[PDB]
Formats: sequence, structure tokens, C-alpha cells
Amino acid sequence: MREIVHIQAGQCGNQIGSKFWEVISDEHGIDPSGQYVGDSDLQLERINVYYNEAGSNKYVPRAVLVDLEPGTMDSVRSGPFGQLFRPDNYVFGQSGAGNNWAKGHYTEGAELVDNVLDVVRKEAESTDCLQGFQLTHSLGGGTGSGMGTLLISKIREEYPDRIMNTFSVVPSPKVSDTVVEPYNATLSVHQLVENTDSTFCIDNEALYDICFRTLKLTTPTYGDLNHLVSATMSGVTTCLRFPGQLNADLRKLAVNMVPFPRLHFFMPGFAPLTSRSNQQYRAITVPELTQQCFDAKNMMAACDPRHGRYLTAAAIFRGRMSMKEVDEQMLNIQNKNSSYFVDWIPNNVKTAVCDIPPRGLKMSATFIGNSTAIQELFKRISEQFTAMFRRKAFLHWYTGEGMDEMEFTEAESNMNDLVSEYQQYQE
Amino acid sequence: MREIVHIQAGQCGNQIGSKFWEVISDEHGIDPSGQYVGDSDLQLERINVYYNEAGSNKYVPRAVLVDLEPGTMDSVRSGPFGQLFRPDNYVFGQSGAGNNWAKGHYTEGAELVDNVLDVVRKEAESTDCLQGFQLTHSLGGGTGSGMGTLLISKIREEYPDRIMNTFSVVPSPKVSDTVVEPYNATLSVHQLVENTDSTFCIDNEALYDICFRTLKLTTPTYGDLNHLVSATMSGVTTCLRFPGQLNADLRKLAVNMVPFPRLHFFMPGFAPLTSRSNQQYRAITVPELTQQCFDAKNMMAACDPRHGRYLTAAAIFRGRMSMKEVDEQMLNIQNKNSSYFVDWIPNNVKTAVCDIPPRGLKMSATFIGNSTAIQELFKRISEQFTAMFRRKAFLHWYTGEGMDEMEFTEAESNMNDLVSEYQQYQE
Amino acid sequence: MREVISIHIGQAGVQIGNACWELYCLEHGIQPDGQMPSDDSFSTFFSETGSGRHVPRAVMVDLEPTVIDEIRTGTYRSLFHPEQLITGKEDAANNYARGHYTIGKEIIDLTLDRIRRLADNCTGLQGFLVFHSFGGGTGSGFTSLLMERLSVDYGKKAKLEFSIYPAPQVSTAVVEPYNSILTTHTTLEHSDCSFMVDNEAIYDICRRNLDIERPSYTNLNRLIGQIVSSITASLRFDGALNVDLTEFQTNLVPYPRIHFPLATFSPVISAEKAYHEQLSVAEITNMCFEPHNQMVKCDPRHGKYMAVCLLFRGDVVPKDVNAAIATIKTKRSIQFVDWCPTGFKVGINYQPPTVVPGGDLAKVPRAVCMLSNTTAIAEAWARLDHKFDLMYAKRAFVHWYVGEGMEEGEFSEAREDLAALEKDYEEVGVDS
Amino acid sequence: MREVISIHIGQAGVQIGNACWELYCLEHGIQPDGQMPSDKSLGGSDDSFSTFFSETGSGRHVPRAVMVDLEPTVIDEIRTGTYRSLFHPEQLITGKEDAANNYARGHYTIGKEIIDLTLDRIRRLADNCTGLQGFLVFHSFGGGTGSGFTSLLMERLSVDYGKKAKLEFSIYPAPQVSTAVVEPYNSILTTHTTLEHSDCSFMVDNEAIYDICRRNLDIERPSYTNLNRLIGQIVSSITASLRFDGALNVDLTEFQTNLVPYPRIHFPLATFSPVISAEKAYHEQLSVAEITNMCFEPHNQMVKCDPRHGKYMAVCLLFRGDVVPKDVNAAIATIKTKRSIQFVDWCPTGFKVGINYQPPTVVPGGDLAKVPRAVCMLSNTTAIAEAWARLDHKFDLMYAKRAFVHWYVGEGMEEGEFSEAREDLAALEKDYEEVGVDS
Amino acid sequence: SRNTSPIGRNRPRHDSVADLMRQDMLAGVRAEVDPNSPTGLKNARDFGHRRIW
Amino acid sequence: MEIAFDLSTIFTDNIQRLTRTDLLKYGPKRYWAVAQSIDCLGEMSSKFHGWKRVITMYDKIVDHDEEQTTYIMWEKVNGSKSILKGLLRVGYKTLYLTDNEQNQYMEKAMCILDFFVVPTEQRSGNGFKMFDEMLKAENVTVDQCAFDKPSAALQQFLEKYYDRKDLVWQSNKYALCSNFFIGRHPTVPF
Ligand SMILES: Nc1nc2c(ncn2[C@@H]2O[C@H](COP(=O)(O)CP(=O)(O)OP(=O)(O)O)[C@@H](O)[C@H]2O)c(=O)[nH]1
Ligand SMILES: Nc1nc2c(ncn2[C@@H]2O[C@H](COP(=O)(O)OP(=O)(O)OP(=O)(O)O)[C@@H](O)[C@H]2O)c(=O)[nH]1
Repeated sequence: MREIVHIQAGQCGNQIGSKFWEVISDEHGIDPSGQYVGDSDLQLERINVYYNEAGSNKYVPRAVLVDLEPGTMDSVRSGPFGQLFRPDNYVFGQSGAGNNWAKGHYTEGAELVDNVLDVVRKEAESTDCLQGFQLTHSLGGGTGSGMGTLLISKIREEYPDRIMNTFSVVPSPKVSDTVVEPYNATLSVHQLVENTDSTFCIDNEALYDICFRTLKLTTPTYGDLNHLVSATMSGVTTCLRFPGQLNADLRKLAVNMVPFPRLHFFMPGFAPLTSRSNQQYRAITVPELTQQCFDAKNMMAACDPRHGRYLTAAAIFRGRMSMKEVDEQMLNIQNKNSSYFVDWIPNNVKTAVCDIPPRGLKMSATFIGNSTAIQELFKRISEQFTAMFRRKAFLHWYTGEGMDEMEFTEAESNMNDLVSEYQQYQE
Repeated sequence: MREIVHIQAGQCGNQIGSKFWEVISDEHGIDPSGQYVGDSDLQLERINVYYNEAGSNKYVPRAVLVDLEPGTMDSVRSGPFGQLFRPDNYVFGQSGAGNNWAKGHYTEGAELVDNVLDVVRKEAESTDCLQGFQLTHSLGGGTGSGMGTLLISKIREEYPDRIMNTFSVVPSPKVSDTVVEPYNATLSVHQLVENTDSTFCIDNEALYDICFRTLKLTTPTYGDLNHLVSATMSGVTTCLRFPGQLNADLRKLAVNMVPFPRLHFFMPGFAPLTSRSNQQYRAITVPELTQQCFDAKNMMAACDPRHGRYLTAAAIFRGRMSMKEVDEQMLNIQNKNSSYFVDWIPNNVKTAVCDIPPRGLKMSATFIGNSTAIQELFKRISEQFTAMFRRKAFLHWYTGEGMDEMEFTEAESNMNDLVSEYQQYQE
Repeated sequence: MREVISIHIGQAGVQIGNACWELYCLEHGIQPDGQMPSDDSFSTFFSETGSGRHVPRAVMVDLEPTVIDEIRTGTYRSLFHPEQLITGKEDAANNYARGHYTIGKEIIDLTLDRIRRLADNCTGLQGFLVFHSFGGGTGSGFTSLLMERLSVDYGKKAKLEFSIYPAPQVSTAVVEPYNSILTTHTTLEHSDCSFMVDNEAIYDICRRNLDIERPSYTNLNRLIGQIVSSITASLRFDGALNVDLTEFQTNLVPYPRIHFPLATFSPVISAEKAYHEQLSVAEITNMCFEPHNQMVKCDPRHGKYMAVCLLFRGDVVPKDVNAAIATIKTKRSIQFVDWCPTGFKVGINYQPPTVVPGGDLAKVPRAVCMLSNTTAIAEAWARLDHKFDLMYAKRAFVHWYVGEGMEEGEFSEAREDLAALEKDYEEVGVDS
Repeated sequence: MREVISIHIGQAGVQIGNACWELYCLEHGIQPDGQMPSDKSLGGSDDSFSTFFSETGSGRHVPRAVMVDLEPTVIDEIRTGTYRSLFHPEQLITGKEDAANNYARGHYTIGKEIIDLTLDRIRRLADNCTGLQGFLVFHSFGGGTGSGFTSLLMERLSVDYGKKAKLEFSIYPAPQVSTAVVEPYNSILTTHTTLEHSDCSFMVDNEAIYDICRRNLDIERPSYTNLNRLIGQIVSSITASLRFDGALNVDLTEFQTNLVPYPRIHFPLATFSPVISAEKAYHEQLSVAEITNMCFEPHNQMVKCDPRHGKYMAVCLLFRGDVVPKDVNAAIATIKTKRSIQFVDWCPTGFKVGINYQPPTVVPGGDLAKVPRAVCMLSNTTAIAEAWARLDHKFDLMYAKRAFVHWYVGEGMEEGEFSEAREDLAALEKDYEEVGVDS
Repeated sequence: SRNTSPIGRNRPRHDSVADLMRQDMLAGVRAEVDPNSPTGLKNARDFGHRRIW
Repeated sequence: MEIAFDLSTIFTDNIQRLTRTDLLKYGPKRYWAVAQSIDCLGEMSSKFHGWKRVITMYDKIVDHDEEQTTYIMWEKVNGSKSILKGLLRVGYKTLYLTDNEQNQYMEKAMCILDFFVVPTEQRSGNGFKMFDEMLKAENVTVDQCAFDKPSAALQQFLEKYYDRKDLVWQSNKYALCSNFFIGRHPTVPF
């Protein structure tokens, strides 16, 4: 019932998915060996959403790991959860894409797409009633940004009606860690706009800012950032696994978010993020959670939400709380930030309350915000691409794998349209 | 319903405030970790006066800790009951004012007072109806005195109608430990007269004399003096937190004790002060309790009340007793010493009886007095200031921060006007 | 599964390979006899004999047999496969034609056969490592011929060359401008990334840093081995954001002919000064960009950077690297081309450098190897062009090449090719 | 959090710095190798070492010191001695030829050769630290290098840093003991610069410490090591309030605010009262009153002047170890009621009492005994003008014949500078005389 | 040698957010300081008193 | 706390003697359990003792300039779950030792760098067992060992189980017994 297939592409997406499976297993009480060690019946009633029963109390996650470089699969196998996944679910190539979208999307990952689709189909037909696909990747890389887009296109061709969720890490100028990341970012966002139905835009710069300021972490490792993204992912699909006062699954979220087909990019966040010192001296309540969800600093995208009006928003609360408090908080936020919300939609913010909080957490609230502020990020990427394409900075490395020069112009053509569409409704 | 905000400035202010919060938590049964470990429901009720709520019966004080030296914050945190306070309340500069009133009042105090006021107003707006502010500091120092006067002025500008009580530790020639402390005291007396509602002048010489002759304290460190001052601070506010036959809050005390707007310099005292040897050799009933209240040797201002007619007095009792006995003792102490009280005021003593005595005492009676003996206490400082200003000693340090001798002359004139006003009703 | 073939040509290349393989054996714990006492990192550089002995995957070729025989009589005689140490009878006598048309062809067949034998045994070939010297005769001509044939046979594989560029004034040969000019033409067609270094630059590094005033060719080499090990460490050691050779080429090479990066190793300080110096990530990143820290005798300040790769090692936090890069980009002295807004590529590895016993370098927790594709090397090629013009105006020593079976017009062809390359840098360095 | 930078100039400055840094290494538990053997001493209140010793990435601790000398003999002795690995190699600045007891040679000629490197190293150290409290400058007040280079560095640092504190510990020439025949010239030439570029010139005499060792420690024939160790003890006791917890802390800024009445009157007298041999330690009671009384006796002053003939302006007492403020108040009362100790009428209270909870540490093999209580009594007295009177008399006698003038004028100095320095010293002694007069 | 072998790491793999998210941990306890230490003496003297009543 | 791994299949017995070579062999890549246990125990000890930074880390031990030996207590609970019950780290350092009468010393002595016991079973015979096992393995008596800043618990433990008093407060922030005949005196008082 409403099973979800999870696909991890690229190094960033693979690490994020590994941390996500750690978090999910902790929430559902699944031992790293795959056994069940939980103590609550609700941890097992909807275990079928993310896992497959192996009979002898073992629950194998429904995850497909893909990466052209076998190092990531080797690290995952040697990691704490090497035996958790199905050993034949690691579909890896021989050599990495070399940060080249052309390679992974046209030849090197093109050989692997057949096997990846075969394993995805094998996982899908085993489900009672598939709900959607979760695909984690990075826009800046080569193998992630190429294989993810190709696989998304193939899946959408094969499965036209099933929802598609992608948790894509977007490059930022302040964390510019690749010379040719704008090319891959544009070439991937084209396919994302074309095919997928819901993309969560994660940004490394915003995650570093959150870890440095809110949590006050001196040395934010990638484990912390992946844990933040994993908590967001778990919060998004908490209504599919735990009963609550007001349930909101993936399709309901998608319906409430998008007013138009191509405006399906979101900026997520987490409410109870508190420092080590202030953890004991802060009273966690529905207000504090709401004003932290809607706080500009808590957003996981480099673009400031205060620069553009919100289209739609939704906080998926977890834990026991009074729906009167939640409704009052939403009304108060709508009234205070009237300039930050669109006029043509009367009630913007959606709500959802889940009974079961995160393990070791009294209550939490996962925020999802569809705002026009993402136009700033898209403009930044478009400007970088234009700067690198006037003089054809690295175009030959991509034309050597079978592309034409016209494709890059077409890829940037939709960015101008995508920015315009978001800017169209901004006032 | 009558929450009180506590402000600690300077090293002496921070230490006395830490002792005060220790004693208050002892009275309310508050664990040093912030939890509640009391046994009487009376403590839990009316706890909002000094403690906010943080969920799971954890309470954090409504206290603001201020000092220009981070070493004081480190000492407070490392000391007992350090974890009680909230880190956001800890506001500090880079270096201490260095016993310079100008440094702590015009440049470093001005830089820090913005953050201090932000914290204070954030705490105040969380209160349902604040009774007022109480502040602890030392006139001798630079940071304490200077930034305390600045805070008093700013708070009076922001909250004109609220009660401002300051427990100043006035300097004395006998226990003088700072060379330039007469300058700071003279500068601060003007602000204290102008803006504070009621000040409880405290001297280290008086407290040492109490520790030596009333108690039998051998090598009395600063902890014992701070404990006595803390006992007085808790006593003068026991009606706001506990029931009683004849309740009297801070505003009632100010109304009874202050005949004229400037004559609000009090004289604290604690009645059940007996040595560890003379414990079983004396009862603690009302008669001797009041006798110790009005005893000249039991004063914390180091000026003999016999040299000046009492204007008004107020003995705030605690514990179970009889109103008839209290009234009889007050009438007897007024009649037997009619030469020590002003004749133009018919009733010179205000009676307040609480119900909960301090933990470990059958009954207690905190005595405050608006005696005219403060003439000598301020005249000694005036003489020291005159001697030092005759030759402009140490004045370059003050003028280096943007000061003028006109300010010093104005402060000296204001102090002289205060002592002349007291002498007007002296005899 | 990720292994690289290394080929050493000429005396300079062979001597560099000595230090390179000493460093690799130290890093992987392989005893110089080839036996490892006591876990799969050695697969990149070494092959398994099935009896616990590990043999390097290197082909060593030199027309003169003196240096190879010296190795075969040396301590490391037990590492390399005994019959892949290919030697000739007489050297090329600092003559390109001698090492290309007359003497080199007699041994090129055996060299290519051994390279093919290594490649067939290979399963995850990533690229080729070639060590040679431009100034020398064999190291220029035979390297040209060998890498030409290698480009013909394995055009789908990366080719990385670590050449010894002649210094601006420090020289040991009288005809080295001719050889370097002749090699410049052939490095453009086949070599994919040429990390040339200067003897004078490493001499200045060993003088200023390390407080060593008599550095030999045994100290210069150790540094080149450290550089190449830092480059390759992303293939055999796990870390965050590892950089493969293909990733390296994609990020560093903007145009088909603009593929001549520099090389730099910043944490090079004496042992007595290493302890008392705080080697933070910001400090090492800042001193990477010093003009006197580059291993090529050129001023990077005059040129404009186009692509920079920072391969950090050891105790490194990505936030620190990002902060250091932001600090670097805020500095106007380090100028980047306007058409490359994100000219930084980072590789962070968890394996700290291994210090050679008795070496000049101290133990440090973190290290970074910065490879920058800048236009500063145009100055070095211009000075080499001027030297060639001065020698060729009077046709000084071309008669040896003519008598060895080489046309005179080939010199003019190579000269015009180097002039075209310099014009290419002058064109590209112009902002959009 | 709070850091200080120590500059040691000249042979005397460098040797006193050796003593001071040995004492600090003992105080903070740092080996001469530069490594702290305790890993758990890196947390909690034990972070006092960050005031004097900086921390590197290798686990060692590098002192925040600059050792500069025009001649390399003493610095080479350091580099060869026990503290080879402690000091930073580039902090041990050397020249090539000494100043030869010539103020001009150390000021202009040999000074300008390495003044740039010295300033660069000082700036590099200042940039690394974030809470720089001030500078502790150690130099000899009558030498060549420690006068000329000290004046040059002091004026440069005053220009380049301004409000930062500058505390100077100078070895003022003794009234009778004199190891240099031309030291009055250098002394007066540098007293003009140190007057307008320092904040607390804690002056010290060699003969006074010699007498102290003779009468207290029973050391009939001492040397420079004992004097340097005593000076290091005083400096460590002064700076104890910057790094150790204790009631009534005394920062440098409040120290200067309370002790310095007027901008030019900043020449105190430093003494370390609880000086006694180990043999006499048992018999002595070592009470707070006894120690405070030992502070004020003329035989414990470290400048050979009679304090009775002058009036104290401000006294700062920096106690250590087990000290109760009640005892200090009683001791101050006993001192005030004494008629012999005359205070000025314009200063009713002049006792800035500072207390610390760190007991004094004794170096192994030292003359000082292990005591539970210690204090430094730093008094700004008018009685110090007698030392300047003696120096003026010596300078006038030597300069009447214009002896040794050619040595100075051969390096750019002009006799106008000599006249200006003499006039400045006369003005300073006149200021002391006029301020000491009661109102 | 043994130290020449490759060195693994844990600092990259530390996940401090998991500790921060677990609000169930409310120990709030700290070890007592050394009574003879200067901070211990200050805590005993300036921040401590003896029972009078 | 607790760790989800089979510590029985990685450690021979309940008490494990781990050196720098042992920890290098037990790399986190394939043997993450031991490294995670070391890091967790170090963090818990630092939190309990209130230190500003952690002093026991696997990474900080493998790269140390001198070899150190660490001890950890593990107990298998239910299959793939195990708990950690203590941590002991001891190493050999050249200490600039001193004694009464201002004696000087240079002899190398054993150091107890860290000593943490879980608060649940702090006094339940765990610390004594670990220390006795360490003494047996090193064949070194307490008379030639030095303690780094012993918290009151450490000296009360020594009083209760070894009757060792008169602990000297070394200038190196170390503590030793009254036995100083380990080596000769480089510098006698006189
Ligand atoms: N009764 C007490 N008096 C104290 C205490 N601490 C200090 N004092 C006295 O207070 C007077 C002023 O000293 P302070 O330390 O307050 C100077 P302040 O902190 O206000 O300024 P800065 O030193 O510039 O931070 C001085 O006479 C001290 O002896 C204490 O805990 N109790
Ligand atoms: N960095 C470095 N340069 C070296 C080394 N050995 C030789 N060279 C340089 O090599 C250059 C000349 O090339 P060689 O290698 O000597 O000659 P070749 O390339 O072997 O050519 P033949 O003369 O035909 O053998 C000179 O610039 C030398 O300084 C070495 O170990 N390190």
C-alpha cells in the first residue's frame, strides 16, 4: 500500500540516501543487520512503505544504488549498513562520469541505464501498489546530474501517473566546488522541469549556514548535512507510515503545492533545530516550531525567501499537538507576512499533523515552501552558464561525447522561461 | 502576574545575583539544573515572578547577567547554580571597564547597552504584567556602576511606570579597595537619585561588622556577605511570592517608605542573625526579632541610625505569628525611641506579615529603613571626592573617554543637594 | 580496479621515478624488496605476483644503460620486473634526431611491446604517467616517438606527462633549446596534461623553504614524487570529493590545446620550523598562490588563472576549504579570467603525506597540491622561443640533426608551432 | 582570550626574559621542549596558558615572545641551551654587531638594520592573537642596545598601536654599583622616549636586589640569575590576575587607572615582600599583616631610594594564594594608621588591592622558599625622584667636560639631544616635586 | 612499518546533529572541580557561604 | 552507552588491549565498531568531566607522535547490540619530574591519560578491574606511574583500593606517589 522506490544517484545522492536509511531505520526500529528491534506496533504496521520483508524478521530497504564509480558502493558495503541493502541492488559501473554530463547521460551511464531500469522494475512490480519514486542526486556533478535525469526520463516514460520526488542538491557560488558545475546544473534542470513532479532544492551553502549559526557547529561534516536532509525527507513522508490527526501523503502535497505544472521546486526546512547549550532552556511549542519553519535563516536554499512572495507552503507537524494551536499559528503567520504571500490564492499555507514524532524528539515540524525566491538561484546558475558559454569555456569536453552546440542553447532557453514563469507571479 | 526582571552588572553585582538566585531557588525548591524538586505546592504557585517556563517542569530565571569582562561569565557558569541561567541572557564585552566610570558609561557601556536592552525587553515582553525591575551592582567599580547607571536611565526611558529597585554596594573609606572609587560613586549617586524608585544602600564595612559582632564568622569571605544581602533581597519581596495575613508588594513598600521623591535611599537589615554559639541560648520570637530589626548594629549601611531621625521604617515579617504581638512591638519601638523618629509623621513603621518563612527558620523579619543616617554615608564619599578633585587626581583617565570636569562638579553638587535635603528633615 | 601505467624515459625521468616509487612503497608499506608484511590501495601502482610479492606497474627505458644498471645494482633492484627495465647501448647524446630516428627506433618496438603487455594485464587502466626531460636528447626524442605511438594505439586513454622544463638561466646542456622546441610540437598532439617543472624553481624552493642551500637532484625529485603521489592519491585512498584523472582533465583543461598546468606543494617547511608553525588550511591555501612557491620559474601574478585544482590531504574539513577559497577569491592579486567564475576544483583525501626517512620534508597533518592552468607559462615558452631564435639565426648545431636523418625545415615548423601556442595563450587570456 | 606580548631587548632584557619564561613554563605546566604533558589541562579553567603561550597545530606551545639583540651571543646561548625547542626560531631576532654601550649605535645605525624585521615579527604575533591586552617590554635602562633599540621600538609601537598597554621593566642604574662608565648618558637619552611612550615603567636597581639577597636570602655573593628570577617573580605576580581566578581581579587597564595619577607620573616601585630563605621559612609566621608590613619597609624596596623622604601616591597590592579580604582590610588599616608611611593629602584612599587564588610557584634550585602567601606592592612614590637627582648629578659631572660625546655624535646624535634629554629629566623631577607638595 | 599503512578517519563520519536532535537526553550534570584549584577556591569562597541559620 | 554491533566477534575477551598498531589494523573502513566505540567513550568522558574539548579520539590516537594503549569494556546484550562500560588510556612520556626538597628528575614514567567509568556502574567494580588488568598487562606497579590531573574520584579510588597517600602535585600538572627512587637526580638541591 503506497510503496515508495528510492534511487540514489551520484556520490552526493548516494551519501544522502545512506544517511536517510540510517534515520529511517532508527525511526522504525530496524537493526543495522536488517532485523526488527522496535518496541511499538506502529513501527511495523506501515513498514512496507520503504522496506521489503525478508521472512526471518529481516527487512531489506527498497533502495536502488547507482553510480558509475564503484568507490561509493564499496564504501556503502563497508559501512555500518552494508548488509542492509540487497547485494544485487548495487548497480555500479567501472569508471566515473568525470564530472561530465555528456558521458553519464549519453555513453557511460547509457550502458548502465538498462540494468538500472531492470532493477527498478524488479523492485516496482514486487510492490502491492506503488506510490512514487524518491531519487537523490546532485545537480553540480556529472554522473548524478546525468544518470538521474536519464533515469527520470525513462521512469516517466514507463510510469506516467506515479508521482516523482527528487531531492536534488543544487550548486551554490559560495560553495563552488567544480569548474563545470553550471553546465551540468542547467542540463539537469531542463530534464527536471520536463519530467519530474516534485523537486526539493537542497543547497550546501544554506546547510553550512544553518549548522554554523543555528546549531552552532564549529566543524560541519557531511554527515551533519546529510542528517539534516534525511530528517527533511523523513518528515515529508511521515503521513505515509504513521497515522495522524490530519494526513497528507505525497499526492496531496503535490496537489496543494503546484498551481501550474512547471512550478514544482520547493525549499524545505526543519523546526526543532536548536543549539547544544540552548536545547534545555528552550520551550518547544507549536509557535516556536512555526516561527522557526518560516524563519528565513532556517531555509535550506541560498536564496532568501523574503525576496519573493510565497506561492504555497506546508508544515508537516509531528507529535501530539492541538490543531487549534496549529490553525492559529498558520493564521498568525499569514497575517504577519501578508506581503510575502500571493494575493490570488486565498489560503496558502497547508498543514498536516502526525502523531508519532521522530525518535528521541518530543515534536517536530518539516516545512516545505514553494516560493518565487528560487528564481534567484536559477538566475545565478544561468549567469554562470552564460559566462562560461560566451567563450565556450569547456564545451569541447561535452561535444566529444556526442552532443551538439545547439543543445546547450536549448538548455539555457528553458532557464529563461523557468525564471520568467516564477517571476510572472511575483509582485 | 507580577513578574520581576533581575539585572546583574559588574563582578559584585554578578556574584550577589548568583547568591540571590541560589537562595531563591532554595526557597522555591528549584534544582540547580533548573528542575523542580520542591515539596510544597505554595512554592510552585506564583513561581512566574522569578522563573519562566521551559517545558517538563524546568524553570529558568528572568535574570540578565551583564559585565564587560567575559571572565565573570565564565566564573558564573562554572560556579554553583551556573546552569540555572540562559546563555542568551549572558551579554558581555571584550574587556572590563577598568574601574573607569567613563569607559563603562560612554563607550564600552554604550556599545554593550544595545544588546543588554534587547535582552531585557525580550524578557520583559514575555511577562504577563511585570511588577518592575530589580538590579544588583556596585558603585565602587567602573563596569558595574557606569553601565548600571546607563541601564537605569535607559530602562526608566523605556518603562517609566515600573518599579526600579537597585541594591547598590556603596564604597566606604574603611574597606576601600579601589583608588578611584570615590569618583565612580559620586558619578553614580546622581543617576541613582534621578531614576531609581528605591535603592537599598549596602556597605562592605557594615556587613563585615555584622559578621564579626552579630555572628561569629571567622575569616568572612565575600560569599557570606553576598548571602546576607541575598537574604535581604529575598525578604523584601516575600509577599509577591507567598500568602500572608498582611501582604505588601514593592509598590506598597515604596508608598509607605518614600515621603518625598528623592528620599528613597533605604537601609536593609536581617533580624534572625544569631551566632552559631548563641543558637539555643535565645528564642526567636517576635519581641527579640523586632529588637534586632531596629538594633543599630544590625544595619547594612554602616551608618549609625542613632545619629539621624528615622523617617519611615518597614519590617516585613515571615512565618506564622500574631498580628497583635507585631503591632505591640512596633508601637513599643516607636514610643521608647521617639527622639529617633520624625515627629511630623504620626506612624513611622509599615507592617507586613507573610506566611512562609525561609527554609530553616521558624520566622524572619527583613527590616528596611529610610533613616537620615545616610547623611554620613554619602558625606564620607563627598569628602573623599572633594579631596581628590582639589588636585584633579586620576582625572585624565576619565577625560580620555570624553568627559569634562563640569560633569564631576555637577555630580558633587547633586550629592551635596541630596545630603542637604536629608539634613533638612534631620532635626 | 583503478590503476595507472607509469613510464620513465631518460636519466631525469628514471631518477624521478626512483623517488616516486620509493614514496609509493613507503605509502603502501611495501618493503623495497617488493614484499608487503602487512588494504587494497596498492592495486593502483603495484601488481600481485600471487606469492605475496608486489611488483610496480612501470616501464623504465633509457638508451644509455648506466642509470638502469645503477638501479639494478641498487637497493630497489628487487621491485621492478627484471626484464621490463629496457636499456639500449648508447645514449642519444643530447640529440633529438639520435633518440627519434636512429637509436630510438631500435628499442621503441620492445618498449611498446612491454607497455602493451602491461596494458593487457591491466583491467582498469586510468591513464599514462610519463616522466622525461625536455632538454635531454633521449628524454625528448624517444618520449616524442613513444607517446606518439601510444596515442595511436590507446587514443581513448588519458596521457599525463611530468616533463622537466629547462630553467630560464640554469642549464646543463648547450643544445637543450633545440630539443625542448622539438618536443613542444609533439606534446600538443598526444599529451593530455603536461605538468612541467623547473630545476631553478625547485632550487629556490629548497633554498627559501627547508633551509637547504646545497640541494642535489635527490631533493628536487622527492618533491616531484610528492606532487605525483598527491595527484594520484584520489584513486587509491578514500576521501570526500575524490578527483579522478578524467575529472582532473575535465575541470582543468578548457580547450583542446590549453592543457599545460603548473604544479605546487605548499606545506614544505623545515622540521625545526614545522613544529612552531600553525599549518592551518587557510595558511597552506594562501601560500599555494605565492609566486615563489610554484615549481616553474614563472610569475603567476603576470598571467591570469583559468582553472585551479586543490588536492588536499590529511586532516581537512570541507568548510575550512570553502572559507579559504572564498578568502582567495576575495583577493584581487590572484586574478581569474572573467569567463570562468568557478575556476576552483577541490579534492580532499583522508591520507596524510608519508615523509621519507632522511628526507628534507617534515611530518605535517595536512597538505595540499595546487595545480593551476594559468597563462604565466607563456613567459617561459617565450624565453625558450627567444633562445631558439638566437641559436637558429646562425644555424649553430643543426648539422648533427641533418646528418642524423632530420630535415632542417622541421626546426622552423616546431618554432612556428610554439609561436602559435603562445598566440593561443595570448588570445585565450583576453577577457570576454 | 586575553593575551600579552613580551619583548626582551638587550642582554639584560633577554636574560630576564629567560627567567620569566622559565617561571611561566613552570606556572602553566609546560616543558622546555614546548609540549604540555597534560592533555586534560587543555580544558576548563586551565586555559590560563593561552595568555602567555600560543598553541600550534602540532600540540606544542610557542611563547608569545620576541627576543631581539644586536649581538648574537646571548641569543645563541638560548639556541644552544635548554630552551632550544621552546622559542620560535624566527622570534629569536639577532643582529651581527653589538651596540657597544652606545645609545646612538643602538638607536639609528644598528637599529635601522633590524627594526623592520622586529616590527614585522611583533605584528605577526599581534595578528595571531585576538585579545591582546598589551606589551611587556624588558630591557636594561643603561645599556647600549637595551636603550637605543628599546627607544626606537617603543616609539614605533606607540605610533603603530596607540592605545595598547606598554609595560616596561627597566634595570635602572644603581647609585654606586656601575658596570658601565657611560651608562648615565644612555639612561637620560632613553628616559625621554620611555616617558612619552610607556604606561608603567617599573624601574629596578641592581644594588637594591643585591642588598635584598644579602639580608633576606643570606646570599653573600649573588649573581644576575637571582636578580632575574626575582624580577620574573614580580612580573608573573603582576600578570597572575590576567589568567588565574580570584576575588578582586586586577586587569592591566584598571591597574594603570588606579596607580597612575597624572600622565607623566607613571614610575612606580616594585617589591616582592615574602622573600625569605627555606631555613627561615619555618620560624616565620608569614601572616598577611607581616607580609603587608614587609612590603613597606625600606629594606624590601628594589629601587635604592628612601621611601620615607617621599609621600606615597597610590599603592597596588597583588596578593596570591590563600588570602582573605578581611585580613587585607586590617593590614591596610594598620598601614594607614602608621605615621611613618606618609601619604599625600589629595589621595584619601590609594590602595588598589588585588587578590588571586594561585599560590606562588618556586623554581627548583631557586633561593626563594615555598610560601602559601605572596604579594607585590607597587607604589607610585615621590621618593623615587632621588634616583633621578643622582642620575642628573652624575650626568652633569660627566658632561661638564663633554667626555665621551664624540662616540655619540659620530653616529648621528647631536648635543642638542643631550640638552633636551637633560631638560626633560629636570622637568620630570620638578613635576614629582610639585605634585608631592600637599595642597 | 605499521604507521606507514593507510590511516582511516572518523572525524568526517561524526554525526553531531543526531545528538542535538535527541532532546530526551537531559542529564545536566558536571563533575566537581578541584577544591584546591583557583576556580574551586573561588566557587567555595565568593560563590559559597556557610550555614548561619 | 550502547553500540549496535557484535563486539564478541571482533574482540577476544571482555577486556581488550588496543595499541596504535591494533587500532590501525582495526580501521574504521571495515571495523567501524571499535572506532565508533572509542569516539563515543571519549566524547562521554569529555562531557562528564566538563573539558572544553575531547581528549580521546581514534583519529587523535592513530596519528599521535608516541604509541598509546587504550582499554575499553564491552558486553554483548542481545545479538547485534553491545554496551560500553569504561575507557582507559595509558602511555609512556618523558616527564620532567620533581619531588620534595626541590629534587630534579628525568626518568620516563607511565601516564594515565584518561580514566572514565560509566555513571551507571561507576563504582560497580569496573574501574578497579580495568586498572588491575592494565597493571597485569603492562607488568608495571603503581609506584612508577603518574596521574594527569587526578579528579577527586581518582585519588579517593587510590585511597580506598591501594592506600596511596601524599600525592605530589608536579609542576607538569601530574600527580605521583611518594616513591621517587625510579632514577637518579640530575640536580640535587645542594
Ligand atoms: N559584598 C561584596 N562586595 C564585593 C564583591 N565582589 C567585589 N566586591 C566589592 O565591590 C567593589 C567594586 O568591585 P567590582 O569588582 O564590582 C568592580 P566592577 O566589577 O563594578 O567593575 P569592573 O571591575 O571594571 O568589571 C569593591 O569594593 C569590591 O571589594 C562581593 O562578592 N561581595
Ligand atoms: N629535476 C631533475 N632534473 C634532472 C634530473 N636528472 C637530470 N635532470 C635534468 O635533465 C636535463 C637534461 O636531460 P637528461 O635527462 O640529463 O638527458 P636525457 O633526457 O636522458 O637525454 P640523453 O642525454 O640522451 O640521455 C637537465 O636539465 C638536467 O638538470 C633529476 O634527477 N631531476
